[PDB]
Amino acid sequence: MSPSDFLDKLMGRTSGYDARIRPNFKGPPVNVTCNIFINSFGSIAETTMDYRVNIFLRQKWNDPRLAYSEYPDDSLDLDPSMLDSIWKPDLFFANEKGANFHEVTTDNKLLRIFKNGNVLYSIRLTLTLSCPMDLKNFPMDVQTCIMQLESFGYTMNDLIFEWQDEAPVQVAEGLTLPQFLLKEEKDLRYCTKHYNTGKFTCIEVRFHLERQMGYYLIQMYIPSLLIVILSWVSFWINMDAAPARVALGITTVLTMTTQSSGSRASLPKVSYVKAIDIWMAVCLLFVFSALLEYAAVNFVSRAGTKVFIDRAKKIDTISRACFPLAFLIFNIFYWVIY
Amino acid sequence: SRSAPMSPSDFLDKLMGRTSGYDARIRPNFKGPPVNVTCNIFINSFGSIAETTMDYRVNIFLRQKWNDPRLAYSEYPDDSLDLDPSMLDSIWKPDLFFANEKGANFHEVTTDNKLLRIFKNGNVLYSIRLTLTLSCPMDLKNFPMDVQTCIMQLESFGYTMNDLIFEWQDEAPVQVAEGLTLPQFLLKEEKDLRYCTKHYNTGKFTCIEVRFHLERQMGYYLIQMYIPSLLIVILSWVSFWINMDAAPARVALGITTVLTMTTQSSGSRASLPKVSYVKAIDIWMAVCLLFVFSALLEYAAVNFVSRAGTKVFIDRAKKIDTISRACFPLAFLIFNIFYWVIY
Amino acid sequence: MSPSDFLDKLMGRTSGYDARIRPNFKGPPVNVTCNIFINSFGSIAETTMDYRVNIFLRQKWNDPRLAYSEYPDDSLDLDPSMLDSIWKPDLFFANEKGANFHEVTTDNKLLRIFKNGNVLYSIRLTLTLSCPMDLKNFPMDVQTCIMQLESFGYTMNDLIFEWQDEAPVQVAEGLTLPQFLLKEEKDLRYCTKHYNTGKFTCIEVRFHLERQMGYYLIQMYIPSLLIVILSWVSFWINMDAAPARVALGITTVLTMTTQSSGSRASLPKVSYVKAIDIWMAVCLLFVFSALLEYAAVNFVSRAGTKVFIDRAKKIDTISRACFPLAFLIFNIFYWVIY
Amino acid sequence: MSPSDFLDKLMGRTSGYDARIRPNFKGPPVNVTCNIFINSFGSIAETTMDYRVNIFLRQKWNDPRLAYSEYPDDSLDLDPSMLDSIWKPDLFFANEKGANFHEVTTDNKLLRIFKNGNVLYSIRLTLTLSCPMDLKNFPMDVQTCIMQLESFGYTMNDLIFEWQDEAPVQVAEGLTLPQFLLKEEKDLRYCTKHYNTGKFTCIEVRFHLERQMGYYLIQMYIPSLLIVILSWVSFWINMDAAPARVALGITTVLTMTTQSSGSRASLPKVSYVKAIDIWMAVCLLFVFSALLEYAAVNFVSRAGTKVFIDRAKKIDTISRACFPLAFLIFNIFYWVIY
Amino acid sequence: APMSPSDFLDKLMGRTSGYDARIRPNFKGPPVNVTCNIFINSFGSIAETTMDYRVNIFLRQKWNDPRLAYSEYPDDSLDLDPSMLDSIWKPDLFFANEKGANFHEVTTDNKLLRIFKNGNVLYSIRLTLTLSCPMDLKNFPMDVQTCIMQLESFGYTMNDLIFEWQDEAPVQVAEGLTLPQFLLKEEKDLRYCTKHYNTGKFTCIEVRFHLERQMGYYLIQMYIPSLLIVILSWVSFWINMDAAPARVALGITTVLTMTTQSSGSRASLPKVSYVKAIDIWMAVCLLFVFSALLEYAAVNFVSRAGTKVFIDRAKKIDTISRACFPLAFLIFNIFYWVIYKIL
Ligand SMILES: C[C@H]1[C@H]2C(=O)N(C)c3ccncc3[C@H]2CN1S(=O)(=O)c1ccc2c(c1)OCO2
Ligand SMILES: C[C@H]1[C@H]2C(=O)N(C)c3ccncc3[C@H]2CN1S(=O)(=O)c1ccc2c(c1)OCO2
Ligand SMILES: C[C@H]1[C@H]2C(=O)N(C)c3ccncc3[C@H]2CN1S(=O)(=O)c1ccc2c(c1)OCO2
Ligand SMILES: C[C@H]1[C@H]2C(=O)N(C)c3ccncc3[C@H]2CN1S(=O)(=O)c1ccc2c(c1)OCO2
Ligand SMILES: C[C@H]1[C@H]2C(=O)N(C)c3ccncc3[C@H]2CN1S(=O)(=O)c1ccc2c(c1)OCO2
Ligand SMILES: *[C@@H]1O[C@H](CO)[C@@H](O)[C@H](O)[C@H]1NC(C)=O
Ligand SMILES: [Zn+2]
Ligand SMILES: [Zn+2]
Ligand SMILES: [Zn+2]
Ligand SMILES: [Zn+2]
Ligand SMILES: [Zn+2]
Repeated sequence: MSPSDFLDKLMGRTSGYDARIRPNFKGPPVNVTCNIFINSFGSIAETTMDYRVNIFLRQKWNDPRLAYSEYPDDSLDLDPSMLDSIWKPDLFFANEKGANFHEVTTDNKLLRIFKNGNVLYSIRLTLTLSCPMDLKNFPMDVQTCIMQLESFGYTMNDLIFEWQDEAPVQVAEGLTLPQFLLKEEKDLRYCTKHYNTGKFTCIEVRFHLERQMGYYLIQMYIPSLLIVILSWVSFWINMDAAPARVALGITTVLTMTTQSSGSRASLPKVSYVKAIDIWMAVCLLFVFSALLEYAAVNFVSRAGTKVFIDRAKKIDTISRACFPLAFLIFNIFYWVIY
Repeated sequence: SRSAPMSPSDFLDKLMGRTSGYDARIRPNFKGPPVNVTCNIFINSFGSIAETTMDYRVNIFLRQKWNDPRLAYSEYPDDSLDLDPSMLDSIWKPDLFFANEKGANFHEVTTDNKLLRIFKNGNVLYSIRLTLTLSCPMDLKNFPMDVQTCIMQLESFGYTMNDLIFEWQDEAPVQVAEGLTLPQFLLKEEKDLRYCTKHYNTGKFTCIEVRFHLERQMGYYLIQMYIPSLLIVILSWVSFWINMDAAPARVALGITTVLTMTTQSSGSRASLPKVSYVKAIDIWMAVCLLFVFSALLEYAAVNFVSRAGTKVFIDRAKKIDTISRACFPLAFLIFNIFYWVIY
Repeated sequence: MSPSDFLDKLMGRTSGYDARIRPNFKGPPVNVTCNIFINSFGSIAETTMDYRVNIFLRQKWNDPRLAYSEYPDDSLDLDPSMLDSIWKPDLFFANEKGANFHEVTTDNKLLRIFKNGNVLYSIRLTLTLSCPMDLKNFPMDVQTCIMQLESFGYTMNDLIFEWQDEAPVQVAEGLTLPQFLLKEEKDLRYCTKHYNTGKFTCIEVRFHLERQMGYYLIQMYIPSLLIVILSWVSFWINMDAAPARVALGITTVLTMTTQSSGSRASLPKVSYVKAIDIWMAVCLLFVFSALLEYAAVNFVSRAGTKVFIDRAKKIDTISRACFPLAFLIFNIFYWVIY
Repeated sequence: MSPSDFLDKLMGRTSGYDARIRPNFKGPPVNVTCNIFINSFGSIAETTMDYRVNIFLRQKWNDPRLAYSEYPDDSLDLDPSMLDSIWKPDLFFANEKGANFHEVTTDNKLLRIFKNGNVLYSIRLTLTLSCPMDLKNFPMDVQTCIMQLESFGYTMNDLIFEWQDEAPVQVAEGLTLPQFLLKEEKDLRYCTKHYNTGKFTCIEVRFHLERQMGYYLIQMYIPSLLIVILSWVSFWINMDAAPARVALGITTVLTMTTQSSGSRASLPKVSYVKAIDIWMAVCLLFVFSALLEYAAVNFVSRAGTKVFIDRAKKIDTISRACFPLAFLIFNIFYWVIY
Repeated sequence: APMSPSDFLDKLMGRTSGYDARIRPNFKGPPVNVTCNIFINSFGSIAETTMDYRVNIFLRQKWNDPRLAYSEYPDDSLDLDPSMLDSIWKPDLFFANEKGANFHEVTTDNKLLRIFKNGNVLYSIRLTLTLSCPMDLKNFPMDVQTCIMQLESFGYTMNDLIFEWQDEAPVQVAEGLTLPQFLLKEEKDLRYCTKHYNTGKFTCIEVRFHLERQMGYYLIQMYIPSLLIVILSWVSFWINMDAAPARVALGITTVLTMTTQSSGSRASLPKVSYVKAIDIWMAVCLLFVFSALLEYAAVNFVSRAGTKVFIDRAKKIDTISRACFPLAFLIFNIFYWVIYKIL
């Protein structure tokens, strides 16, 4: 039988096929088995609280109307134009903020039918998905970004989604993220929705994204240690040199306030304390105390008498050992906690 | 003799297709009273609240319900039928648009995110997923302790009040997805519903409205704005414990604190529209500018009265600092009592 | 007569209507009467020199072919799908940089026909329109933004536009702009174009936008007075304290240069002097002179002799009264001029 | 003859017209005569190295099939819907980075046919065109931005483009650019392309854009003179005041480094020396030398002896006349060169 | 007389032709061999942050369709109107690493269709593609990147459809095409990327461009203005030791400038969590400036008492540091530049 004629009798003019009617229409729900191949994964944005992904979305279901016997082939690879002629699930991504198909140089779609009327339908999609983030432990945080596959119009009695048993979520080889590590384990679960319009099938995959620490040492943690260590050189400087010790005390405090506000500059304006906020606040005290240390040294040494110049002397020889020690004690706590 | 039921293909053809004689260019009860459309929205997502562009984004399911006697059926016992959304093009449906929408789009991946359900008696349920960007004019007088009312107007474009009328559902008109959070605001449980009925030179058009109340969260602004400003004001005070002879130290300390406080002040408006009125944060930064600027003028006085090295004036200058060490922290504490209690 | 049949005889299959032919085709030009309702007005950008608007564009003309007698109704509200079946003007916005229709949840269009064949056609549009700006007096400037309604293909002998006599441009109640005031008076005029392709109808509406001064006091003028007043505290400071007076003189000059460049930072790079440039330049002199004042005080007082220390003393006691006075004299001039 | 019937017989059902076949199909190439009206000209971006333009693109050619005798009119203004029914050139802009048609409120298109079968076809387009820039002399530079009109599918034997003899490129009256001057002279030339697919017609127009100098005096050149003049006030300051002269020397150098990096901040990261880079580098030396001048004054005056204090004195009295003179000598050279 | 074009197209691929574009050439036979070549019209928007790059190309595909062979004209080939492309079968080539792509439709579809006597097809289409290009920034800004471009079939397995590059001149680049940040190396690697998914084995061919980053900007913007801050730190040693505020201020300002200089060098880059060549330089430049201040901490501390022995002991340090630091920094640059230019 010619392909042209075969398609016409299976789903075309002479077929009597109606794509407005689901498989097993009077019967039980259609079982759609999903699996995704992740071609690309990125644009993870804390500010807009979302992430971008390029996938092949594979759907599999049975349509008895599409079973065939005219060829011995186990399956037939059909031109995707025929996808408009057949029924197919109305899968949408519940947490999608934006999405598009791919049409260059032709519709990036795949349609394969099997002797027994099983269908394989792969489509390439780019999705931007919302990923609400808890930044409590930033930048030693770990985020769980999700992806929900849902039916828009079919209730649970007509259409049901399910993940493949074997290898539901595959990721392209050598796929890397510059800020995060994509953990091998993906959680799969049901998100089944109940609205006033009914109960709708929904299945979910959770990606775990562990943020890489390295950049923040280079950009945030090391250049702050360097400002705290700079505040300590004041104690080896002569007490008579007020402008020098004060200027050194001021500059370190103002650098540490811009350093502090600059650490939140690529983040959403969440109204809770983050792990980086703690560090910058504690680093603000250790620098701000260094100036108050000189306020004390300058004030007790007002009169030039030997008793007070040596009393003021005592403070610096203690502070030279106390602050580096106290800061070392703080880092022991801080890093071990996180 | 219980014969087989009518095929769906044939049934759709007789109800709204070729053989039906249905005309979607004609409303239900066309010569009669207006069509009553009952609306309800499910808020899937709520965000991108922008002070600068004075708007906000939302992803919703917009449910519309009305009666079309033409679509009543008796061929199946089912209370309702879930139809393929392709059939939405074949039937009449309201021309609802969002009056305050700055941008809007449908969702087509992986298919049109639409729902069509018809009932025995010809009632229709029509749900469509939409992303809308809606204008929300903001009063920033009390920023950042402000509370905004963002609205959403559902309106007919072509049907006057005698042909088409909108109305909110009595039970649960506006539902919000579970665990939906906004990082900057709290979305208040109470939503006001009201009529926005428009009169233009083209006629009187139905319009119904929902008002969301968004209370801004204070926390970030303590961390970013209020605490780092207290810290600059407290820094200005360490000048008074410093020896009066050290002019460059006290002056530098006085200058640096004033310039930090001007960049601090301009940086607080940097993510806001250029409104031409005084905000609550402008007050705080202006008062914080005085308490730091006065600290330098305090030393101008100490340096000036102590010109000659005589005991009488060095002690006179001494008097000022021992007063200022207690006065400014006290005066600033008195200001915060007022400021915070007012807002 | 049934509506279905009536539409079919007026503009459909059996009608013989041809939308490729204008009304009164062999006769005089079609008179299109325009009016706009401004739903929204904003995104006024100095940098890109344009502004955004959301309008209902109402067009009215007569089509004798669409006259009817089958119903007593003065007019009929038709489904907008019928707009494709009828002729209608080819109005475009000559100064539009971008524009779009509105399709959610259906085409935001209105079609109303009258017994005598008059048509009312309202369409919702979002337009971004170019508005060239003169920034000479910024930020005490006032801009005139325009909007040109023009025919693309019809010459003046076939199609003519005209504003409504009564209430051509309506604005939504309580519509506010945060940076400007939209003046009640709108100028209407003809922009009739002559190209090598012919003479084409064009009508224009000019909006007057007066910029609100308030922000610029808060952000620009007050924080500059504050830097000029800071430069003056140098004169009450002891002349022996060189580092203090110099540092105070320097910091005020550098703050005043960043203050000056920061005032143009949200503007296009026009190559002419603006009113804010004058103020920042004069404010730069009054601060820069304060440092040159100390250069003089430090230089004439080189030797510690009584004659020169008192000579240097003379300068500051003059400068303490002269600069505040001279600056007050400048503001009298400056503000009264603008 | 009725218009409806006339269009049917000329290009419609009964016409036998086939728009897949060019005019004079077995004969010589079709001569398309182009001319553009520039409605708008802007968004000239150094960073992305391109510019935006809104034009009416007029094309003229002869189609013997479209000649008519049924009306006395020299030409007929047809509804643009008829453009789909007729053959027309496949002109594209070879250097277009993005482009769009205009559809509000209808397709901004014009179709006019003449007795002898000549066609006039005007279409409104917005084009973003690439304009590679030489920034050697920035900001006293002059750029040549081009626009190439090319056929995509027709080789030179089937289709040839050519500019109008009279007035090929017209510009709207009072069209201004805030950063540049658009020079009256436009060069026209042939860009005829040879690819492995064949030899394709291409014609070009070159615009000359001379950058306006004014902004850069206000923003860049004057505020740098002001920092260089500030460095010179150090020489009138007492040599004993080390912190004052040093602070004044430092602040001027750091301001001059941010001033230098801030001058390239709106430019692409080209790897060659620009005219503004020279000026900022020379301005960096004259300020940096002023501090090295004090290093010398402070170092030779170590011991308080009269011989060295006067030796150090000598340097400043020379530097007070030398640097302003040397800088004046530099500007003579610099400005006269450019 | 010859056959009319209208009739000829109708018999070859139109109504009367019986052609079915849903069936590939040699459908029951071996795979279709598609020979690709690209002309690069433009190459740019290379972004480190988003880790991708833009390109405008003519994508030429060549294959044989026996159904399209003709004898009615002597012409070796026929240039057909691209509307006829919808009437014929053609490969489903897509760019595997494309992040975004579009066709060009102004003023008409930028497409080319040419058929030959023997049924060979030439099909050129203009495309703009944004392609992902993962970058290794270890040696930035003396780095060299390899950006790729993968041509792949979406639906045809290797037994039905195979891609292959042209032997002669597969990738042509427009004359005088320049990139402002990089040099595009003449040598392009071609290779096979043949993919195996759970849906099957799909043809894929690849071209690798080599982009060498130009050094010049970074001298002007990054390396020279940092040498200038390190040289500024050295003028402290020629300054009198008694002038504490001057030497300290000079020591501080240089350190803070060098921290903003350091953070500003990463400001146009993605937040990679590894050490780059510019990070090394800024860190070493931070030490040479930070040591200069610690040098004065030592000079100020050993000279506490005004005695001749210690003032001369402190004196010794500066006369060593005046020769040591410029020497030590020169020794560092010898190492640094030779490492990143002798490798
Ligand atoms: C056959 C369809 C649908 C329909 O159009 N009709 C006329 C009937 C008739 C009798 N009983 C049920 C129906 C519905 C349900 N079936 S369906 O299960 O194939 C179907 C088809 C399309 C759907 C849908 C359900 O929900 C979302 O869109
Ligand atoms: C039946 C329609 C509309 C129409 O087309 N015709 C021919 C008539 C005839 C007689 N009387 C009224 C009409 C109008 C009104 N009706 S309608 O109520 O169904 C209708 C239909 C569509 C509409 C509309 C009103 O306003 C918005 O767009
Ligand atoms: C009847 C139309 C137009 C046309 O298409 N034809 C065939 C003829 C035939 C005879 N005489 C004139 C015409 C022209 C002019 N008229 S029209 O005035 O209705 C018209 C119709 C469409 C137009 C237009 C003018 O300007 C551009 O778009
Ligand atoms: C007549 C067309 C084109 C064609 O379709 N056929 C069938 C033939 C037949 C015989 N000889 C030549 C052709 C070609 C050439 N002509 S054409 O010159 O009008 C033409 C038409 C369209 C074209 C084109 C050339 O190149 C670009 O796209
Ligand atoms: C002829 C097509 C396709 C088809 O539609 N039918 C009906 C049959 C019948 C018998 N054997 C195979 C087929 C398949 C395969 N062939 S095809 O090689 O021309 C083809 C055509 C289109 C394709 C495709 C393969 O891969 C996906 O897109
Ligand atoms: C769907 O199919 C899987 C096997 O493919 C089966 O295990 C599962 O139970 C099915 N679910 C339903 C509701 O039929
Ligand atoms: Zn897990
Ligand atoms: Zn309320
Ligand atoms: Zn006026
Ligand atoms: Zn020239
Ligand atoms: Zn190679």
